[PDB]
Amino acid sequence: KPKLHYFNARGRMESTRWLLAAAGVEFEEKFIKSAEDLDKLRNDGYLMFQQVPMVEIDGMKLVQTRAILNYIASKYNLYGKDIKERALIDMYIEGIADLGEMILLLPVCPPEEKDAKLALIKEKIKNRYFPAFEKVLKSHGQDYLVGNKLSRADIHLVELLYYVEELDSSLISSFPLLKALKTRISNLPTVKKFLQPGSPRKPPMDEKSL
Amino acid sequence: AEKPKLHYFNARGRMESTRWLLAAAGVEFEEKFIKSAEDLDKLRNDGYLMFQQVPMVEIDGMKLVQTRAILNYIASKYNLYGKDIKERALIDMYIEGIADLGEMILLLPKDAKLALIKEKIKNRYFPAFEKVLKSHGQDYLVGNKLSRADIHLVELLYYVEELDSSLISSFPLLKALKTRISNLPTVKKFLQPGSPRKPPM
Repeated sequence: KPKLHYFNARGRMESTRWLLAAAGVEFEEKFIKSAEDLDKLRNDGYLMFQQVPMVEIDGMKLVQTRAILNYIASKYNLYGKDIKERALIDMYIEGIADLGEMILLLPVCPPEEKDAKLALIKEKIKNRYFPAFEKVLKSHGQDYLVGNKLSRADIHLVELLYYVEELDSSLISSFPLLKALKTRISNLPTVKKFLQPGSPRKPPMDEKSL
Repeated sequence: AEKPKLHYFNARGRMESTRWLLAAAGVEFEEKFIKSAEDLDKLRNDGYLMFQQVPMVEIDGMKLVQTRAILNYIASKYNLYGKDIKERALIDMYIEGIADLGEMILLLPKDAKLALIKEKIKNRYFPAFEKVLKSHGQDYLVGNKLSRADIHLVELLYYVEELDSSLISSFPLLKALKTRISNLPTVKKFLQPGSPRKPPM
């Protein structure tokens, strides 16, 4: 059972929780509560770079979000079937991670910059990223982003749709195929269970958790 | 067949890691340099940039954007991405740490930021890779075989030297890796003048 080392928050660990849940993989989380508990991990040599996310899986102590995700995606066959399919997936999810990164860092923006930053996020959502993924879906007409089969690209994108909805439920309104992808993936058995109350899914980051 | 075409600007930027990787693999490539804001807009309106950005690389019938999608495909095609899923995890863990440090350096272009770059090099990143090389005592970071981790790290070793030549001095195995990799024939060519390798900006 994979053991997830982070703090009790979405942060850089949430996308891993989503991906494991969608693959129907149960995991334990060992929450950090203190600088004390983080230094315990560092001193015990558990963090190659002195950083979390860290995941204990299959004998390894994997740090770096993208090392974790790439490994979970291959293990459970959500990475496509060849390196040309992995290149489409990689191009998609790196666009997603670029937008996700902007959203993840909004609350820590300097207060005088937050209005512009959020404005920018919305402009790129509407003009850059959502048209890109809508055009992909319109291009093959299939139910999945790559290979007409479920992959990490669908999981990562739908996860981001939920965060855009939290920011502005109007932004997806002009994108019908993204809408239909959000509902179809949400109603996959493992994803629907993860979205239901009492799962490991984490809330938005309020102030005290901040 | 057609050799890959790199669409970027005439600078290191986010394309240099791809220049190093193709060259160390011994793959010849062309560069179509973006010289104006009008050149970027033509690539957009032609539909060549999924997210309207460069780096973009035309290879094997695709126009791949995002540095990491490009690198992942090239590393796999030319057998520089480990032999199994577990070796990939080690490589990925290593190279993403290198990316984190490379990212700070790439965006320096201050004294406050550079002072922090230097401290994290001496006490976080350089010890981490030295530990990996001491742990197994082999010539390459992963699997006792040249991999993209070695290429990406040694390229960064070069940029750290540009910033402060003393930062490597307490790390002998990083020094040795730098020498061995730089002496591989494809990398030694790429390091010689007149290669696509790009100067500091």
